Amino acid sequence: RPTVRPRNDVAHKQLSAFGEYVAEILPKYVQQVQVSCFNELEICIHPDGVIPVLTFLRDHSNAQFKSLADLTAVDIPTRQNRFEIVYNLLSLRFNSRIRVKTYTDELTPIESSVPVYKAANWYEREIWDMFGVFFANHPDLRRILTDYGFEGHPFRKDFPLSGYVELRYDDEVKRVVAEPVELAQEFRKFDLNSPWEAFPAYRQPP
Amino acid sequence: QLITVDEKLDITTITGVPEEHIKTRKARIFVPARNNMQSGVNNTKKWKMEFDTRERWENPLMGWASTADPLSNLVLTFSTKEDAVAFAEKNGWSYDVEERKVPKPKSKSYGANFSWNKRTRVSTK
Amino acid sequence: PSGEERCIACKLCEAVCPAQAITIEAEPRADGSRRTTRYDIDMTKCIYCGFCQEACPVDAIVEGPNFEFSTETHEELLYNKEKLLNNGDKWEAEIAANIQADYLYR
Amino acid sequence: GLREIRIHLCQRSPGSQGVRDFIEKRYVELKKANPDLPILIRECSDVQPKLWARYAFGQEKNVSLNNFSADQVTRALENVLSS
Amino acid sequence: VYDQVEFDVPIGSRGDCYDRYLCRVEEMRQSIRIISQCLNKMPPGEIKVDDAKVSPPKRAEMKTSMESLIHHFKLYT
Amino acid sequence: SNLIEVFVDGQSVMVEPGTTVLQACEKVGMQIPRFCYHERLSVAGNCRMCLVEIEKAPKVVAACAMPVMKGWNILTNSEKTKKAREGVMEFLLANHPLDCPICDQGGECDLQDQSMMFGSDRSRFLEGKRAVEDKNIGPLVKTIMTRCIQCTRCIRFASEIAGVDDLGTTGRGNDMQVGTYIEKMFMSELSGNIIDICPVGALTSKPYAFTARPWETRKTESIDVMDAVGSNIVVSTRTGEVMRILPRMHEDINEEWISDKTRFAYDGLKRQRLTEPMVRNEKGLLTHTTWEDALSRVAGMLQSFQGNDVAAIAGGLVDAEALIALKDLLNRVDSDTLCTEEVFPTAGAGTDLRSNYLLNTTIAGVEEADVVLLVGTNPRFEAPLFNARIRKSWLHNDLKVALIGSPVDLTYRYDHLGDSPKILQDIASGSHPFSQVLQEAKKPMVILGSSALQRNDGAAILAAVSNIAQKIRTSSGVTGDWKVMNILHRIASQVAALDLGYKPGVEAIQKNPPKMLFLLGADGGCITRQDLPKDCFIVYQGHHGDVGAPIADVILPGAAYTEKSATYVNTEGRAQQTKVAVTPPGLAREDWKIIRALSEIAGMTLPYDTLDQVRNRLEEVSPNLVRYDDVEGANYFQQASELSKLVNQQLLADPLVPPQLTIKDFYMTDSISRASQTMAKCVKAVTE
Amino acid sequence: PTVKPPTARKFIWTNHKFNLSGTPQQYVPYSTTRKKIQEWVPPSTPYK
Amino acid sequence: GVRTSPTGEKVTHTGQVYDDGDYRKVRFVGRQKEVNENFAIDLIAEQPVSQVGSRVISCDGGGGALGHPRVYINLDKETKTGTCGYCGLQFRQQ
Amino acid sequence: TSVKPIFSRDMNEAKRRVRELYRAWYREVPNTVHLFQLDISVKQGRDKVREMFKKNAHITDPRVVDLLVIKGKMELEETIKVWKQRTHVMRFFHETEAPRPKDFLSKFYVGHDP
Ligand code: SF4
Ligand code: SF4
Ligand code: SF4
Ligand code: SF4
Ligand code: FES
Ligand SMILES: [K+]
Ligand SMILES: [Zn+2]
Repeated sequence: RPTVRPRNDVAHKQLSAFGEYVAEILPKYVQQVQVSCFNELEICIHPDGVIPVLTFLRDHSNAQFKSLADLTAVDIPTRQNRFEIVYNLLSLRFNSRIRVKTYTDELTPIESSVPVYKAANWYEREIWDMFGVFFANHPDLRRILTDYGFEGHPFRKDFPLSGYVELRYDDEVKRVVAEPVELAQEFRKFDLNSPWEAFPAYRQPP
Repeated sequence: QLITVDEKLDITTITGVPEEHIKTRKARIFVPARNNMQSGVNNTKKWKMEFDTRERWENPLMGWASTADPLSNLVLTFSTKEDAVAFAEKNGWSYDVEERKVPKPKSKSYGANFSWNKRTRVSTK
Repeated sequence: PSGEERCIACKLCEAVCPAQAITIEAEPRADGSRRTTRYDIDMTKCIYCGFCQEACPVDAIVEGPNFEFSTETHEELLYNKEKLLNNGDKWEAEIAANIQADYLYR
Repeated sequence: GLREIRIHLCQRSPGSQGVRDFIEKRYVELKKANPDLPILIRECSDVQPKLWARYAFGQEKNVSLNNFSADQVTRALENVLSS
Repeated sequence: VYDQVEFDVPIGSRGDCYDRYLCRVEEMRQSIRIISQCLNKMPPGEIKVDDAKVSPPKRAEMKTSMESLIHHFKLYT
Repeated sequence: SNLIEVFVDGQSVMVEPGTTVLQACEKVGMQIPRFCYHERLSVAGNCRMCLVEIEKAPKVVAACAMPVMKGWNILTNSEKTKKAREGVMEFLLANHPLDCPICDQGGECDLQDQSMMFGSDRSRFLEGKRAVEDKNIGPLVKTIMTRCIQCTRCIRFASEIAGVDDLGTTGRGNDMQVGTYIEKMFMSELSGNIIDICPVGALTSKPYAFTARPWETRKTESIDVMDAVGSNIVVSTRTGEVMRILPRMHEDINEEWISDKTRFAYDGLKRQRLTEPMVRNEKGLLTHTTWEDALSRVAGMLQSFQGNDVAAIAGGLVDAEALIALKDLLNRVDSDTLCTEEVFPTAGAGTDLRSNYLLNTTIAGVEEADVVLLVGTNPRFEAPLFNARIRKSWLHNDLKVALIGSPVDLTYRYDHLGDSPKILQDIASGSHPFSQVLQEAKKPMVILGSSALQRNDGAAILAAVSNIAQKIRTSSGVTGDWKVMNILHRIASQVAALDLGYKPGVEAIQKNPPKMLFLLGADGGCITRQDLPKDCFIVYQGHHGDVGAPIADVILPGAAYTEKSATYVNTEGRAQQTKVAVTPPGLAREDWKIIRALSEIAGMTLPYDTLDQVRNRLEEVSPNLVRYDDVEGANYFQQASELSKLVNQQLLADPLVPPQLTIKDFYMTDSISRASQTMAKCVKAVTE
Repeated sequence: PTVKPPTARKFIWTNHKFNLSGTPQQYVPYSTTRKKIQEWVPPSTPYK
Repeated sequence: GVRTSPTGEKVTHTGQVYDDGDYRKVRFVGRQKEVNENFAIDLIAEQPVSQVGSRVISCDGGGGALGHPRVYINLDKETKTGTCGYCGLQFRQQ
Repeated sequence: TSVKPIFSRDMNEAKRRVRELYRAWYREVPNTVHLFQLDISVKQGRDKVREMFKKNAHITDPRVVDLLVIKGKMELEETIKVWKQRTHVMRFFHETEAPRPKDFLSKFYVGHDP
């Protein structure tokens, strides 16, 4: 059907079996394994398993995920642990990708994955900068994207879009200064969601 | 090696928010009312947290609406009122919670349109 | 062709604008017509993406062929409805010809 | 001098039983004796019963009526009325 | 449609700046080789999915059909 | 025990007998698409959008109308169901006009959205479309009937909810048209609700026309103050401007309707506004001044006077926070003359017992009553949403309604016993035949209008009505928990003021004229300078320049109900609060803050500096005032009845005549609605 | 335009103008909408 | 429909003009107020009413796909013209 | 109530890290004032350090304290390595901020905000 994305049962079956494989080997840390309708394997783990799970996936002969594609966070305020840590790994040997997810809150450290992937260094600095997730035993944790002395972690859902301060040059003190933000035109909030359900397959129980 | 921390969760000192936008704000926790213009109920599923409205004024140059409120457009979504209340407390915001309003189940009968002896009989279709 | 404005204040351009560069107000005109009383484009917010002219159902807002309109002040780039209508009256001869050349691709 | 009386109590709690008894038995005779004194009886669920006395120039006093008997309630009014 | 065009992947041997420079120059040549195939194998047909709940309808349809106008209105708001 | 088991996509659900297929689906959180069905109207079954497959049944059934049978499996997403929806949507759109860009429904249109979710994505209709002529039905509702999809919602609403049978369908087939046939205006206090329920852009608000799109509006949930019903509303704003007023669903108050005054008087908030402090200049004209200069001038006068020399009157739109702030400030100069414009007889218990002045049965308790006696009230205009409740019980419970007073049109047939106040004594004595109807009743309700108590003999009327209620309770034909006696208020501020200890009426001011008078939004003309000493110092605080302001020595610009978070108590005694939708214009200020700022300048600082603290003060005076959305019961009817018999006062020969007799009297009743150009067009429309 | 002249319209500028920035003819922005809130005007006759 | 206020400021087609005491008009000193001279309300009133021989007529504003969405206009009422909601052209039945 | 610690297992351990950070900031101020050619005195700089520590004096959660110290050490490193410029260091002092009104009347005159 020309407008519909075709399915790939072979990949779905292969990823499901590998998901069970990883779960059987590391039951100490694996909490959930799921495969999407577009065939992406996600492993959900207790945060204590970051180093062992990532190490296993990197060095095991049936895994060989040598490349860390990306490491990022998602802020979901309604969860007790609002931060979801997402590792996207790539295995060149088996031409496959995997996603490992864990969680933390504002005060609970996560273990730095720098020992497993040197790529993780700056990704963890960015996560710390944008979300305030502290990574333990990181070689050099500090801000990377935000201005020096910037207060707050802008990618949190409750951080305002335009922030709290803004900069201008002041002639009296002959330097750039920071002041509380005032907008000539306020950003206009739109309510776009239709009041009619779009996707019955995802309906949540009442 | 876990430790015991009996204190209430309070993160106001490490969120970077200026003081005036913690102590002087009033968060409202509620389920949005159905938009009366439509019958769809899908925008009344989740709990919302919004803050108190502050001044908007006309920009002298263009007449656009200006604001000095950094939280003017801040709306947070929650699965339950308990999650919303929890979030408000750890952030130090004073809040109000409004009980979810659900339509009460109605007794509908098409046959009642043609009642032999009751006022439910309709005069037209 | 009569001189009536094409814009009917549907606000689809304002809704689609990725930069929120469009600001619109409207009311019934003295003849009862649906027409704008404010139509501002902040040309220093605009990203010249053309989404507004795609969204418009009546070909009212377009990006014209002019690109030589730099100014000495910031304020001169905050267009109101008068400025935009004059641009329409100024450039319509070329704008109509360009639309003729490409509308069969739209 | 006294300007206003306000009696708060719950409709159901046993802590307001004495106040409820006082109103049902003696409020009418209280009101006859003091025809020009506001005695604001205000019931609210799950509140602690209380007696508020407002005197001249906005000076107010409150007395707890929790678990008071009816006669104790009667006594507390008389301290306020006399003062 | 990258599985439908032919090209080679340049590979270095020393892992240094010079080999990466040679890899980039050779990739430009391979891009020309791909571009040549794209020009010759360009098929006819439509250019956005014929599904008006995702891709907007043509302007002529939007101005004649009720379904097209509703879908245009909703896709752009 | 009586529940039956049915399945929704194979999921077991237990429902009452008579539950429709559509209702069964909503129990598992699925909403069947609909156009003609509306849960508060009679079933119609004509749009066919709700058709759904029943497993093993060859024919799709109309979910809105079909009762579910035991063991049925409702297939809400099968191919048969989906294809039925697509076909029906295709038929709806075939003749529908291509109006979305110019149509006000666009962006909040059920036809648009259900087309996106359940319809096809294109057209195969190749003919010309139908075009219909427009119908003028008044200044509030614009009609573009080419958009009408013949769902008959407006017809059913007008007949059933409004009790007006002026809408219908004429013609047949594809040419069938909704309207009035003849040129007729549909002017009902509840008429604007047909805009909300019309699923399409066929019926739209004429005042709202073209001004906004739904996605750009900010929604502020608030409370109506145009009457004492406390209808829950949503204030739609955009870029700091109030754009329109919509109903907010509240099952125990206004359901999902609002009156026309609530809906359309907001435009009065854009004119005649007080935006700057004003004092009198040497020539005796009001001129703009600063807040410092204004409050200093007031503070000087307040320091010089004491006791009876200082009085205040509270108007109909005053919030509870301002009420207590002003009472506390005057109490601090030993003034107890805190008056309202609305009168309530202070004889007997007066305001000592809440049950003496509340709608004790509550709004939702009308649906339980079996007889309703109305005395000296036109509830259709005094409390339109409350009258709608009576009609709903009249329609669905066969409620018997009798009236003592002028025979007004209530939109339902009632028993007119007469207009003489003497009829109350007949009923109480047992002579009148209606006395037996009250005795036979299990859950009788007696509602006395607050408008009737504005009379000089209002105390006697209240005693007589209270007397009837007492016989009904003594006879023992009524259960203990059911409450009979009711006062129906018309002023948003009245109940809160009575709770806080204000004196109802201005009688105390007429007895002891003051030297300094506070008019807190008092625009009724109850006290004028013809009733005051020559050099009385009058301070007006409000949001509109109307009646009070032109006679004041000082004007302090306050906030309107859209411009503050303020507590209002409805006729049931239910505390509710507004929320700030837009800030007050110009130099205007929140009402309780002005009094707080004046108190400090006058040397008597009030002990609260925040909204939360002034609300703590309210709790100390009347704890129910901070229990938002709660209806606290009020008892001791017997004690109030005993006190009401101590002083016998004579009924007057005058017949009971409500202030509003026809619709023209409904539209303008307060400063905001008097300043509304839309309300003015309504008065013009129904008179001329 | 000598071979294919443009379509004539009555509202099209007969006289082209070049960039007027920095001259007395420059564009100056302003709000095109009318005042929204109308103030109460006190009476011109005393009666305090 | 350009007219000038007593102060001499041009009134726009939206009715805008700074009042006498408005400081904001200082922005025009040494410069000029941009006003479009072709008031659409006046120009559409110049177009003649089109006489048609049917109860219902359609308008797309001209130019086919270069106009506006096609709408059908009822011409039953004899006391007024049918006006197009998009372009303002008027129609009347013979 | 059983959580993973950041650095300190209890408040006594945490207060040790706080005092060490304060000593580091205290000694750095003279170098900061000289290095950035600041027009404030060393006494003004140390007063600002004291002010910043004292607005957090009420915290009782060792994990929160740890994070304030982690952030406080990041700020110190930014200052000592001169990653900050003059504008960043001067932002603590809010020199171009007109004094905001505190008492009720002053707030009442200027606007609607509490
Ligand atoms: S071209 Fe400019 S005005 Fe148009 S949609 Fe893009 S950003 Fe907005
Ligand atoms: S320019 Fe076009 S899209 Fe924008 S409001 Fe006007 S008619 Fe709508
Ligand atoms: S009623 Fe709905 S579908 Fe019809 S023109 Fe209006 S917005 Fe479009
Ligand atoms: S006017 Fe609206 S509510 Fe009335 S029948 Fe037509 S579509 Fe239904
Ligand atoms: S909703 Fe059932 S036929 Fe209309
Ligand atoms: K409608
Ligand atoms: Zn047209």
